[PDB]
Amino acid sequence: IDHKSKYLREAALEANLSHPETTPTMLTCPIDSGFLKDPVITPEGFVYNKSSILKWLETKKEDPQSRKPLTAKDLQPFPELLIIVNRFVETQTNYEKLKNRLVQNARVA
Repeated sequence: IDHKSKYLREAALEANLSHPETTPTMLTCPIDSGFLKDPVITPEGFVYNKSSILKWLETKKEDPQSRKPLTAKDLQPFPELLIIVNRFVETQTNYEKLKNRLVQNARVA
């Protein structure tokens, strides 16, 4: 199963269905709830930040979500996802600037 392609198309759809201010789950880190900075993908198709999943593997050598056997070698770099992440974050910031300007202008108009 091409987990990279499946994750990309699913995360992209969720991003487009999500309001610019909303934070898409598939663009976040499962165990720390923050935006993905350096995403890696597992053979199961799960995606974490590199530093976060590695810190987890120090204590327990299993996936945090499925509790199935997992090692650092199973972690494949997923830089392509950063394209989707970066575009949403930049769009979110630009929309928050627009929204604030429109609201403020309407207060005094």
